[PDB]
Amino acid sequence: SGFRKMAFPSGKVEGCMVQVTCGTTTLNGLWLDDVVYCPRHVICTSEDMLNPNYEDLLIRKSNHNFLVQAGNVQLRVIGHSMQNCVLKLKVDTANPKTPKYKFVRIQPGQTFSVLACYNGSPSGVYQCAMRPNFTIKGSFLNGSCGSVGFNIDDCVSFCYMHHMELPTGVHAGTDLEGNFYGPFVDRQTAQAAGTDTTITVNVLAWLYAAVINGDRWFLNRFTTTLNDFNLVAMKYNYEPLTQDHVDILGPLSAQTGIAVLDMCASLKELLQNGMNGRTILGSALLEDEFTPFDVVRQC
Amino acid sequence: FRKMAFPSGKVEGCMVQVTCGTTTLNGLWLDDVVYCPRHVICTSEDMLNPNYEDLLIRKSNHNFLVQAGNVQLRVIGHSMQNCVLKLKVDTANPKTPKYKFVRIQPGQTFSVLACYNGSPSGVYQCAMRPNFTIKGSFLNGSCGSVGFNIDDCVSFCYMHHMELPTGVHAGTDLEGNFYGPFVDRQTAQAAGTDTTITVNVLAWLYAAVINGDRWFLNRFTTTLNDFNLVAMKYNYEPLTQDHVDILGPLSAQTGIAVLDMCASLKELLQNGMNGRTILGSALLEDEFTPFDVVRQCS
Repeated sequence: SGFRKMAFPSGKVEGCMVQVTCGTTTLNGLWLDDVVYCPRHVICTSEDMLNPNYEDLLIRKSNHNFLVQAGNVQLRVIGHSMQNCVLKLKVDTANPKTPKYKFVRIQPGQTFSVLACYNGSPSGVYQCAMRPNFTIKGSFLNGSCGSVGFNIDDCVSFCYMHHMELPTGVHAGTDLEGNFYGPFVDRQTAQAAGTDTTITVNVLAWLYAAVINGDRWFLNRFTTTLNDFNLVAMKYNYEPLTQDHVDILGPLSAQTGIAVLDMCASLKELLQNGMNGRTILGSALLEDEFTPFDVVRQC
Repeated sequence: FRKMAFPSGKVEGCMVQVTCGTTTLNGLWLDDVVYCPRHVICTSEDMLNPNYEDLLIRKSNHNFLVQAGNVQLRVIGHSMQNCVLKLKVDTANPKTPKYKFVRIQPGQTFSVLACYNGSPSGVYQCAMRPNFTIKGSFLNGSCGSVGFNIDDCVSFCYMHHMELPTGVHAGTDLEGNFYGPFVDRQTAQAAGTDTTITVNVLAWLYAAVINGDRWFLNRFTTTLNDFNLVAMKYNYEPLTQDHVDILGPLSAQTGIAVLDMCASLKELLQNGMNGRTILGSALLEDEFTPFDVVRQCS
């Protein structure tokens, strides 16, 4: 009984966080080799944020307008450029703590750890999933912008950088090439996240993990078609299932005896009846932030 | 509002692998000592009725196999402090942080760095349950995994020893004293009835008010004695006058007295949540201490 939600160990990311200051604005940066990456809105005042002209603002800056601090060691900015929505500050010293790393763009439903930082100091770490509406439910107070998301495989894969907090409380950001996830923009305009839906393929991998661990109370004798299940799932604000999800679940339906569409019939019955005070793997709710990959490679 | 763990970088550098004969588990490498569960000197057939003090006489320095990644460490002496083995090695750990051994109390929170054969694999935040167990994720190979808080100073407070059949885990402080009535033997051991940490639930409801989620608030107040009557009916740790004092800063920031907030909680247990959520949860969280709420919010 128990499958807790673990984050990756953060040490390899900790020695890459720095502080970047421009004018009166200070946020977090990421120091890899001889480049500091950070959100480009660092060059904005609060006046500029309603309608920022980022090209106009950056042509007016010099290298000495950017103060970068790795603890007490000041770094000298030696050049700068803009890639999409991320600023890249070239510095005179390479980070001796640079891990083996990669940049990846993720899709909704994938999970990663976040190292939440304030003024270049790490303060905490948590595991989350990219929601289907391309937002993340996290705990980011003011000054966490530029905090990064990663997976570790010795090879650190950076997939996310925090830019913006949305009025509904959720957070929005880019990949490390500076491209926003979702329809969002780095302006203070009214930006509406879509409906957040449950990640169906993730609930199903978790229920497969349940039968392997020993829980079976939720199984039924029924099976369903993909089209019929998706018609019911819509009504509960669940993401529709595709044929690609079915094949990703296949080794789990091999370790167990339960066909995917059979599992889908049981999920349909949980949605309609509830839990009745019971639990599945110690949880009183249907969990959707465990991906098939994580489950397959931990059973 | 998420359950955040402390950054693990300063502890990662202290984890090593200890092998004695056929058993491999995790150790903690501080200055020139390796700390690990003393049951690493036992075979699977020695766990019935181990005589640790006679089994340790058998062994010599060369029976212990200590590994810090690729580097290999040499045991030059060994010793027992209660339930923890202390192996003296030949080289100091140059990554030793500023640290301290503390024993904590039930209801308090800390982070755990889960490890397998000396390699860190994950980190999570948990609370010591009132029955002295932790609900965690350790599989075989994670004995000697350590729990900590960060204040520049790392306070180490826990070391995993055993997994109980109900999926809960049990351990010692770094001085080898068990949390709870367990022994380091392979035998039937049961964890007591777990209770809900009421002061942590209160801290979390204060957090929900800070986030503007204020619907469970009512006009009523109760008394300490009346609340505990309802508390232990529903299996809630009794509330003490010191508990009221700890919640003081959250009572000033919000403007809602502890006994006032207690009347909310008392109504949430009897009447349920009326099919509504607090902080997106239909479930009352008890693994955020008061001081976590101050840390994460103000």
